Amino acid sequence: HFVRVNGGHFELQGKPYVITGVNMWYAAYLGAPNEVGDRDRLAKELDNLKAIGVNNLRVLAVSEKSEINSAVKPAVTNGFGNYDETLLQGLDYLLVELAKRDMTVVLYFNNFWQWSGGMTQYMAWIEGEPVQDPNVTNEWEAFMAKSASFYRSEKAQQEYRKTLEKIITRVNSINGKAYVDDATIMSWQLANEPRPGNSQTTAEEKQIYIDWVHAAAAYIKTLDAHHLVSSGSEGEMGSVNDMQVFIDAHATPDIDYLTYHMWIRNWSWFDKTKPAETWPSAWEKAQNYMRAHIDVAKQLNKPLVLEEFGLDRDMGSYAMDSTTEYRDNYFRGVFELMLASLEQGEPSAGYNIWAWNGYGRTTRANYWWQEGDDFMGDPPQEEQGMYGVFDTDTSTIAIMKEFNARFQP
Repeated sequence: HFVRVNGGHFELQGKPYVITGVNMWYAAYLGAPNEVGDRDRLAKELDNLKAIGVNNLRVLAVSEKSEINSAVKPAVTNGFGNYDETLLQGLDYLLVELAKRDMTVVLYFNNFWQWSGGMTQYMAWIEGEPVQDPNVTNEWEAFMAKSASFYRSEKAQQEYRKTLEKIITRVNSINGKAYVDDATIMSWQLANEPRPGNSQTTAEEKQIYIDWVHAAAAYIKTLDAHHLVSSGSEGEMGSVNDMQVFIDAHATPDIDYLTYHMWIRNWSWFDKTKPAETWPSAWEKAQNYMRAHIDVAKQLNKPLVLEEFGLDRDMGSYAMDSTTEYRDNYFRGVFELMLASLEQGEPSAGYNIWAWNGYGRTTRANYWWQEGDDFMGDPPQEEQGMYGVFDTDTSTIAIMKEFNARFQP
């Protein structure tokens, strides 16, 4: 019983399936059997998530070893081809745990950004030069150009396909299931937020990006003809603000469904220090972004998942006891509009909040993750508490539970 696509919606055993999800990048890490893992916590997190109506996690499948202090440590890939089999047993365990609970997972295999190593880490290994952490340089245009250089590197593509092959052809070491046979996996996903480059991307670079999405999705389908494939794109914003790049990249049959993300604070629509003043304008831009991507989903006749979206705590606090009124009202507005869209038969096929902190805790004064600290939905490139929902965020969890039930057929 795999998750399938039929037009603008997902089906499971021929019944509509709607994604009522969270991002939990570290869920497979939690499954590791060694000191990196926390299997007791993983079971408790999944129990709590299931109790609040979550059916789907979006999870990082692979990381690349990094020496920067904005990235997960340890890594799955300790230089090209040097995979940590003990950490892969954590993915095996996560898949067993999700199956017990009738939850699914979307697994992404790379990262535009630095927090799992990702595309810039590929390039650093190839060139024998260290990664420039954009949290240190504040040189984001240069970072995005460097990350997109990955698509043009034949060596990087060979290693990336090596990595896709290593996971897709895996046998679950616990239950013996081939990954290609495991219905717990909803989708393979090319990367987290792949973009074509920076704001100065050329027409040739846009075409390289489009061709990369097509060829990578085709390659996965050679290994696995039946799991869904998605890109992990943010949408228009992840397409150098060119909706035609989004359309062209995702028009291939091998992309089964569409993704979009929304980052109203990172995109400068919302100012976390002036929330009352900036929310009205930010909400106008968000509702327009949602309609623009629902309209593209109708044109391509594919489901659309808002698989990553979040908002700061009130006044940008990282503290657990800070209020989340702006986040909660944003989530309400998104869920109201998306539920209306689903009622009207449009390809709105659900969501994954960014992100789930659950029982994870920091005791770092500066909220900055260090190796050995609890993993949170906020990865190591962001303060622990920036975007994640803690178990104690009662107001937010009530909204999630309410709408998770309303979105279920």
